[PDB]
Amino acid sequence: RVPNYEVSEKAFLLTQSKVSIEQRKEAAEFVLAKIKEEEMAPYYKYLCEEYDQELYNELCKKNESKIKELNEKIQKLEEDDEGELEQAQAWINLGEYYAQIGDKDNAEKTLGKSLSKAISTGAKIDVMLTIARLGFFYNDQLYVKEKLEAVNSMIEKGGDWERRNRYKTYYGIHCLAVRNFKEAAKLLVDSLATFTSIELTSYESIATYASVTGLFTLERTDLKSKVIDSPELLSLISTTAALQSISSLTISLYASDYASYFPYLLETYANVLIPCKYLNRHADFFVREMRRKVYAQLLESYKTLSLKSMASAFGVSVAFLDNDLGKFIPNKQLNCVIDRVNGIVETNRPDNKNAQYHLLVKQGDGLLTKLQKYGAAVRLT
Amino acid sequence: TKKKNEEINKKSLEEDDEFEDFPIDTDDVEVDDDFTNELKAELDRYKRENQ
Amino acid sequence: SLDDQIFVCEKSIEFAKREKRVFLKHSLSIKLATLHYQKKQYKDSLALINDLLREFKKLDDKPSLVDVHLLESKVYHKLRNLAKSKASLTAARTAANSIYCPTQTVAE
Amino acid sequence: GDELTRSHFNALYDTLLESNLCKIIEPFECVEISHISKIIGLDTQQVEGKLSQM
Repeated sequence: RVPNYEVSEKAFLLTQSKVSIEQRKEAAEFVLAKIKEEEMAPYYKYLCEEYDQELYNELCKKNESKIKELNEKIQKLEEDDEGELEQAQAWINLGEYYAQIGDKDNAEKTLGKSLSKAISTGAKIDVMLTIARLGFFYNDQLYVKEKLEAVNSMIEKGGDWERRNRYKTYYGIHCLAVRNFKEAAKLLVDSLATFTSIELTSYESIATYASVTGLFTLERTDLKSKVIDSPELLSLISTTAALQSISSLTISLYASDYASYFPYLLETYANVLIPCKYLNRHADFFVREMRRKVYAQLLESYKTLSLKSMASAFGVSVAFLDNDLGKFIPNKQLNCVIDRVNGIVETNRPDNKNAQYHLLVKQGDGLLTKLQKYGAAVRLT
Repeated sequence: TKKKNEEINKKSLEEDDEFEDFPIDTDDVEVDDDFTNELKAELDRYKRENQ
Repeated sequence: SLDDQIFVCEKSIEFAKREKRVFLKHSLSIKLATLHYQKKQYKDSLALINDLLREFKKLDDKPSLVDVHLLESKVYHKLRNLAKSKASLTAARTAANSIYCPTQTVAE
Repeated sequence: GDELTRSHFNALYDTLLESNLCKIIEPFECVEISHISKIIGLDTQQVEGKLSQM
């Protein structure tokens, strides 16, 4: 169960040359041991491209041995009786080897056979989870997506809470993996209550990831409570450096300590965002998005501020602040201007009946267009 | 078979399809701002602190 | 200080599950549990507690096992969570419905 | 020296702080922060900082 997810999570780090060259070569040790032990040989060939014949001779041997054993065993099983349960169990076991070697193709054949045959509802759900897990190993979004739909057909028939925890978290990784964080936060905070490590990245990872998503999604009170008043995160302390950085960030956002906000922002980038396979792609949007949320927050409470004041609080020069503010303003989240010659920062205040007016017409505009498009269509008939 | 007359008539007014003519003949830009920010934070800091 | 408390405890505990059986043994485990707490090592103390208790939940009738819940409550308080300070407070209250406990423990 | 005392006196601080403040700002809208600063006893900078959080 454990090697299935661990091989891929560890190997990622080595791949990256984003990381320091020194860090990159330490990862190499761990990854290398598990290539040979688990015989990852077809896939390994792929993976050497991206950065002893014995491994592979071993593969041929192991393969042949294992094959030969189980072959005539399954040929004997056919002569013999029970095809529902016992042959299905063996067919699962062929797939287990296939999943060991990194061919997604060959596991999917055998494990389908099990489903075909009439089995326990509990048993059904199980088998479909494993098929979808094979997608994570490579990290493909399209394959994962389609498999997890089926799982929901059987999920309430079995009605187990045991495997629905596994289901919640699988869909979580699919979401994390893509840019959208809204969905992830909702499943991954829940996994704090109940986690199962089975074919799933360890609980400590889930603690860190839950916290990142947390920040991005919930508004003040709610979000704060979810990412702080959680008993679980306090009990777990700061046991690894990465979980520390993110929590430090959370403290500073909430506490409105804006001097330490910026140091904490930089740490989270180096040690949270990049180790993460999922948020590697999304590093760019994430870190930038935080500078905007935090700035908005300070401005909300202030009619006006000075540039010199604002600048000082964060720990950047006055010039730097201005430049970085001029990015945020037309995009619009800050809702602000800078009256430059005076050096004051004004915050436009249309929060009222005017606000509600403007929003409401735009939403009306959206309904108006759809009606036309549909109208015109039917009208031709 | 009715709609078909029209589809062919439109294509002809275009001439071929340009669509395939082009390959034969031949804030998403925003850099990670983390790298630049690192430099900014540090220079301001040095002076601020030892002022 | 440090040295004496940990070394005396270790050598004693070893003497006492090898010369004698479970009876003396589990008594010395409360005492170490306490000393692990005074040392502000709170995981270490969690583990000792956790071994006794559910196995000896069929040996539950003793005042001494009520004490275990008491020590436990101090530990989850220091993990700084109240999901479990509640649980352990509830669990001490449950086993301390028995009136056999001295005045001192009830005060705690 | 006592954990309890301290926890619950941070709380005592804030409640006292909040209540006193409300009363100073009820009569007016466009209160000088300096005026507040003398009565409440928190410096002019420290008043600005609290107001923003509240």
